Amino acid sequence: HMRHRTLSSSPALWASIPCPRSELRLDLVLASGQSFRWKEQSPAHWSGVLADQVWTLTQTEDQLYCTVYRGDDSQVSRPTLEELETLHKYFQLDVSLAQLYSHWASVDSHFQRVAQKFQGVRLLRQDPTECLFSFICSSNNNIARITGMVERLCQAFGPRLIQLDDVTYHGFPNLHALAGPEAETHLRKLGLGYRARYVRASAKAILEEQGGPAWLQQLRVAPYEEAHKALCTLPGVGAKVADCICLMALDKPQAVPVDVHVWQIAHRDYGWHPKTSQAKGPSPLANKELGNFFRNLWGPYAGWAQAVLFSADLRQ
Ligand SMILES: Nc1cccc2c1[nH]c(=O)n2C1CCN(C(=O)Nc2ccc(I)cc2)CC1
Ligand code: NI
Repeated sequence: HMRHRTLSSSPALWASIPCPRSELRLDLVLASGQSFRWKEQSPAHWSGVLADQVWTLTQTEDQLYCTVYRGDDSQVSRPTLEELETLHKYFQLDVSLAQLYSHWASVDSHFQRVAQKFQGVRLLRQDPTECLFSFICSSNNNIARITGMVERLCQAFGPRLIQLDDVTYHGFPNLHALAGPEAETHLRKLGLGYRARYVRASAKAILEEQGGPAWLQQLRVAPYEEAHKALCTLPGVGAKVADCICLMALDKPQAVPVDVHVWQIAHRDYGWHPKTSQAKGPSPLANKELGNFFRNLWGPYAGWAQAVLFSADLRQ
């Protein structure tokens, strides 16, 4: 019934934020394996759900145009002031990425090369619950398959928001919905495989063993290492997933998620080998060392630097 907006179709319903193309490139951020809930439904127009609302986003060289759909039978309108703050906090636009790029570039000749082509790759500030279960789905997986699992999971367990064209939009489920006695069998049917068990188990564990979503907010204000250790107690959450969550939803910019992907980049592009550890391949000790290598090199925003390289390694 209702349709996806463009800036040509319905220009009245949009609103802008002053945002240069060097501070943010939507096409390099919204599909770089941070969030799996954004799609280019028409050229230059990314649509996705954030906090029980759908948005479409597009941009010029110096402005970020955005528009909101409220879903329930309401009078359609432009984004409000508070809704623009949500979007401003989502992209973390307070932090100057240009100054960070040059700071990382000053000690990293490799980054300097990559930073020519790949500007405006920033870290999203995601909801902790959405980020946790999305990255439980990420193990031994690719962006396409992960995007499917999360889409189907939200349709099955999450509250419906709105339909635009054929695409039906659902908010991320609360933890109680994922923790129920049928959730594993349903999630296995939806294609998650072994990951189905960890999704149910972690939902159940955060509720009973940690006391619901308030715990994740406690980890936002806890120090990096306390949070990482706490998350590692959850079913299907190891060092790499714990770090993905720390970096992307618990405001820990120094967190460097380490698995085979940065291993390849570290070795091929930095000549890195584990010195202190004996074994030449990946291991818990070696992965930890590689995280410290990048923090030591880039500084306390080391995770954001990693995203730039990842975003470059995904584009050919
Ligand atoms: N070649 C390559 C290189 C890096 C990621 C890749 C690939 N290929 C691929 O399918 N992915 C996925 C892998 C799992 N994943 C991910 O790790 N996202 C994530 C983690 C940390 C940060 I900083 C930023 C993104 C979701 C994206
Ligand atoms: Ni070598």
